[PDB]
Amino acid sequence: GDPPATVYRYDSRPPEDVFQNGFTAWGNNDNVLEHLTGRSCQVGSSNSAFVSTSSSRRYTEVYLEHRMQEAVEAERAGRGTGHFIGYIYEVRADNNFYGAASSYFEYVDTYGYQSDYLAHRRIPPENIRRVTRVYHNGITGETTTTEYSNARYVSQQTRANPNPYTS
Ligand SMILES: NC(=O)c1ccc[n+]([C@@H]2O[C@H](COP(=O)([O-])OP(=O)(O)OC[C@H]3O[C@@H](n4cnc5c(N)ncnc54)[C@H](O)[C@@H]3O)[C@@H](O)[C@H]2O)c1
Repeated sequence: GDPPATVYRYDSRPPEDVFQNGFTAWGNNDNVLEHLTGRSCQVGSSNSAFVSTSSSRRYTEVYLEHRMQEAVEAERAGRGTGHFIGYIYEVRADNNFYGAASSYFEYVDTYGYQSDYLAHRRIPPENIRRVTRVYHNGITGETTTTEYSNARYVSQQTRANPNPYTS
C-alpha cells in the first residue's frame, strides 16, 4: 500500500516543451479545494500551485479520449475541424507530490480523488520519463499513437509523499 512511484498527466503541450522544461504550476494559490474543483486551474483563475496527476493511467486516457471526442463533436456541429493531438506523460512521483484525497480530507476537516496526486509548484523535467502522443485525423477519422522517451529523465528511488499537503 505504498504511495505510487509512477503517476500520469494528460496535457495538450508537446515533449519539445515538457521534456526539457518540465511542468510549472499556474501560480501560487495552494488552496486544495479550489484546485480539486478546478476553480484555480485553466478554466478558472489560472493560478493553482499544483500540477495535476493521477496514479491511474486509465484516468488520463479517459480525459484524453473525452477531449478527442469533443473535437469530433465540434466537427459534426461545424464548429471545428476534428483534428486533435493529446499527450499522456508518465512521471516519477516524489515527496513534492501529495495525495488529493488525503489533502482534501485534511483541508475540509480543518477549514470546512483517490488516485489523484497534486504536484506542488513544479514537475521537473528529470521526473518526466516518457510520453504517449495520440493524433486523431479529423478528415479521415484515423487515430495514431506514438511513444517517446525523455533523455533527461533521471531514474531514482522516489515515491509520492505519504502525508496530506499542508500550507
Ligand atoms: N491533467 C491530468 O491528467 C489530471 C490528473 C488528475 C486530476 N486532474 C484533475 O483535473 C482538473 C485539472 O485538470 P488539468 O490538469 O487538465 O488542469 P490544468 O489547468 O493544469 O491544465 C489544463 C491545460 O492548461 C494548459 N496549461 C496548464 N498549465 C499551464 C501553464 N503553467 N502554462 C501554460 N499553460 C498551461 C495546458 O493546455 C493544459 O492541458 C483538476 O480538478 C484535477 O484534480 C487532472
